[PDB]
Amino acid sequence: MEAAHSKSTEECLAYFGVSETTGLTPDQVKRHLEKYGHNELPAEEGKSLWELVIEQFEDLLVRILLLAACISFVLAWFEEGEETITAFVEPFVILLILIANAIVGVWQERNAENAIEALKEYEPEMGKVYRADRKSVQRIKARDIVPGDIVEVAVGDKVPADIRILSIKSTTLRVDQSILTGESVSVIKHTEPVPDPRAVNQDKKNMLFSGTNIAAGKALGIVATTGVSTEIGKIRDQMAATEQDKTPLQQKLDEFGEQLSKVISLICVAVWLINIGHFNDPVHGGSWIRGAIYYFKIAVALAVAAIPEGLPAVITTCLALGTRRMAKKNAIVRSLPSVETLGCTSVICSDKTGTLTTNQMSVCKMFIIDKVDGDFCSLNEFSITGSTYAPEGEVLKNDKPIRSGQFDGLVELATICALCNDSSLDFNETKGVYEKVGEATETALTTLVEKMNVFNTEVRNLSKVERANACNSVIRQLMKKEFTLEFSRDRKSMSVYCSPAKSSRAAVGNKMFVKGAPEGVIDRCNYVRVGTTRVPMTGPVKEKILSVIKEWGTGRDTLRCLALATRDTPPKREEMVLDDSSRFMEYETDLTFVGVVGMLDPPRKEVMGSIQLCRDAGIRVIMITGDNKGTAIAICRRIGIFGENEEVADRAYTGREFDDLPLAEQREACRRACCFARVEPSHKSKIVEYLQSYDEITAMTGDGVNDAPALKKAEIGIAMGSGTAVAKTASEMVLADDNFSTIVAAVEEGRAIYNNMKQFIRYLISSNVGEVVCIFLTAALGLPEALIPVQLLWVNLVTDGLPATALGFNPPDLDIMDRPPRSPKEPLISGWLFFRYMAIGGYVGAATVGAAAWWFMYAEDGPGVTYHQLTHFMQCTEDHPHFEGLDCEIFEAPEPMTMALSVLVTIEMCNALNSLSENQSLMRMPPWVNIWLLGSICLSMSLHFLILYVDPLPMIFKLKALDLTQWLMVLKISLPVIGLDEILKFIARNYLEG
Ligand SMILES: C/C=C(/C)C(=O)O[C@H]1C(C)=C2[C@H]([C@@H]1OC(=O)CCCCCCC)[C@@](C)(OC(C)=O)C[C@H](OC(=O)CCC)[C@@]1(O)[C@H]2OC(=O)[C@@]1(C)O
Ligand SMILES: Nc1ncnc2c1ncn2[C@@H]1O[C@H](COP(=O)(O)OP(=O)(O)O)[C@@H](O)[C@H]1O
Ligand SMILES: [Mg+2]
Ligand SMILES: [Mg+2]
Ligand code: NA
Repeated sequence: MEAAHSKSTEECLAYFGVSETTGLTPDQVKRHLEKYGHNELPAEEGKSLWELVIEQFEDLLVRILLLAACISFVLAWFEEGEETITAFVEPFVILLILIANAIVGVWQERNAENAIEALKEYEPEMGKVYRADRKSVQRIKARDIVPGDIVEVAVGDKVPADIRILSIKSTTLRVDQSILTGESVSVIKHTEPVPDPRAVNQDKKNMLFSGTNIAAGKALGIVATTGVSTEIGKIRDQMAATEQDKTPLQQKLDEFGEQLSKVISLICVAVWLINIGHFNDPVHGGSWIRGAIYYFKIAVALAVAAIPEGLPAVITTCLALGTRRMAKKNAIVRSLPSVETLGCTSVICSDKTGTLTTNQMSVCKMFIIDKVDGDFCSLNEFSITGSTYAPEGEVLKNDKPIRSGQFDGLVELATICALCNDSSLDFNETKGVYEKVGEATETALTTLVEKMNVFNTEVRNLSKVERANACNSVIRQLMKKEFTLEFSRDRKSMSVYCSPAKSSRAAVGNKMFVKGAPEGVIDRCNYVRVGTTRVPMTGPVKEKILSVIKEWGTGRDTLRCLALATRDTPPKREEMVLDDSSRFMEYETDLTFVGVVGMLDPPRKEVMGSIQLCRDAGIRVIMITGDNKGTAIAICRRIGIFGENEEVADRAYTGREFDDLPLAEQREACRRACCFARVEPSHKSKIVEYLQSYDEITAMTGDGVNDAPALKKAEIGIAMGSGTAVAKTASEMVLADDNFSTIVAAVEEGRAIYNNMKQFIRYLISSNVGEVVCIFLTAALGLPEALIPVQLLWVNLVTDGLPATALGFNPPDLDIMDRPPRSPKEPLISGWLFFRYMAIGGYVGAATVGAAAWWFMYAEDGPGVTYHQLTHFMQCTEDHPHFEGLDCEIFEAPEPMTMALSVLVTIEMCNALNSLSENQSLMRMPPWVNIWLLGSICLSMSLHFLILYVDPLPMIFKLKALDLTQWLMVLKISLPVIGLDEILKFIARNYLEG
């Protein structure tokens, strides 16, 4: 049944053809249970083992290495019996890495808390219904409830389904709907219809929602919807956002593999075209059946050369290091690839209650009468400090401490607040903090009484647990509450009838203490207290009282105001019909006005500053709350989102106002407006979606289950440490200390981490460019293998792996947080940097091939044809007497390759220092800036010589020690790489853009 809230009780009963006195018959239940299903939220799954594994091998790059490793495995078996003992090294090293980087990928995904599981914790196991079977209520399984049955809820129950209220048995029904609105203030329900078909949850005061709980009262209703069709069901469906979207950096890495997989094949085509005269001459060695082993050889070397095999490892290591750094700042990260994204954040959406605020009602202002003289009426106003339920804070007057006890009026004020109260304070020794017991707006009064300590009761020695209600207990020892005239909607006030508990206060006699909506209470007052005296209520006194109350309730204050009063001469206990609330207004007449208290859910201390720091970094902050527009806007001004007098006509909307706008306007409002109130959970995700529609990196901060959808939809969901489990499980980060400042620190961390990643990524990929150039030269020029896949993997995994990791340790800039968010589509390298790295690559591709060709010609260890006939080295065994005159196994010597590898390694160790800064010379920024980089290079060279000396290695790597003359050659062709890059920088740092 849709729109049950807009229908009358009769119509809802008629809709299901059920009687409120009997309920559904077993046949109806069976029927409805077949049509509507069971009243439960469906669990989730899909993490199929034979699926999450296939995903690890879904990347275009990992597939190329998968194929390559296989092709390399076939060439290992179909290998000569020369030394096929260590030929499968390469095929296994690759397969090892793949299954390694793949098994880890399943680890981060298998280990994931389900937000749905946490949400289902709000679904009660049992429910109470009235069926045709019995006349007495039946306590059955909540999941067995169905649309149409008559349900009963009472204090403490967790609402079992979305229900249309039929009849309230208590004076009022109090409901805590915080899971849908984020507010803990209990809402007063009624049974009248709510006309508006587009009404929001907070407007549906005649409905009870599944997952919510009853704070007080008892009522009967009819189930309208169950399962996924409920409000918490909408939250659940939204949480089912399985479609995983990749971050900007991840997107940049995917396009890289795209073009890479193209260039690879493109080069493979070039090679198959450069060798035109291959099968043109009578060749018998190159079998058409078995001869393509030449291409399946280079095809492998090419892939291994282009793919930065070690990149995915250095990224995770860098992110892991960053994650620990943030945890140090009380920022627990649940998603590693989030650290980077947070730094790209341009818009931070934020919940208010419990996130921006403490979610702890606090009385911050109060007043009593000061003087009365005809038309003149002055007041004694005080402010109160503290933003929590803890009895910590002072009462000030003119920003100066005072003793509440000194003012008689305050003594009565406190007495009313202590007695006309149904809540209390409790110290949670486990969590080490004071918590409320009962309603928030009532506990604020309790807490208030503890701060005022009107009787100057000694509380220093007392402990936490004892301090919690020390002053309130003092007043209860003086005046006893005999009974309560519970609050009722028709009167909007409540009172307690009390009498002295000691003959020492006999003069007070019977008194009724009243509190409530100001207007009604004040109208029922005929007197006003002035100290311990009392004078009549006059027009001037009344207007003075109301005028101040009006200011407190709608300006920079916008406080929730309560008027406090006491009937000095109440009726006889026997003249009061206590079971008929409709009589209570009359008993609360002829009152004496005592004072007013003003309270609010206060912003956290570090929020205002945090907002400003965000703004400096070009980061906008938008409030999205389930609370009302008025207080939402007031808080925006308090924390700086809006200026003190800024016009907010079109910069603030309620959920209903927002939906009223056309889809087009809705989209733009999200860019201009900074405040959305009276919102439903779907509104928050909707606005986040709109922001993202403009390709903005948006974050969401929240604490309630009503923030879940939005926390999920956002690129970075940030949850409060003291928030709900649902919010935490749906977020990428958790602020363990609920300190908003941590968000700014996390953003900075994210920008600093990215700048370094942007470096070692360029360093690594730059290296792969040279490696591919080499393979291309030593293939087109028909020269002998200068480098083999086994050699390349070691370079891209260890040799450069360490230096890359060390680059992630570069010191961050100073103006990092003083600059605007970087565009998400910003390319890691293009323009001048493209050409700049286009050259460095060409160089490396020549320094390696040349270092190999050098040994085969001008070296003093194996001279060759100084006429480049080294190209036809292949035709040495076929026609030896041609132009040889030496062993043919010379074109496989370890000397030439070792020469090339030492050039590559040395060039990279030097190109690492070139990576310490983009456009800054190593002189303007010395290498010793990053002690880790230096220590990194040393660990690399040592591991390099390790492969040239430890006998069991040179064999598998096909390498061989070098002379002091050999090495000199390397340092002569590598070292100049620093000069080249140092020059390219100048070309831009002093011309292009510098
Ligand atoms: C790994 C090694 C190589 C040689 C490779 O093919 O990388 C190219 C490539 C795919 C791109 C290029 C490389 O292009 C060339 O070097 C041109 C062809 C020369 C080959 C001649 C044969 C000897 C990157 C690497 O390098 C240079 C030096 O220009 C820069 C950049 O990459 C990035 O922004 C990095 C993203 C992680 C990309 O143009 C990128 O394509 C894109 O879509 C981008 C936007 O990504
Ligand atoms: N326990 C209480 N005792 C005295 N007054 C109360 C109590 N609870 C609420 N009130 C008052 O009655 C008002 C509640 O009106 P109501 O129609 O239920 O909802 P709303 O807050 O949306 O106006 C409050 O603004 C408050 O001043
Ligand atoms: Mg109301
Ligand atoms: Mg909240
Ligand atoms: Na998210």
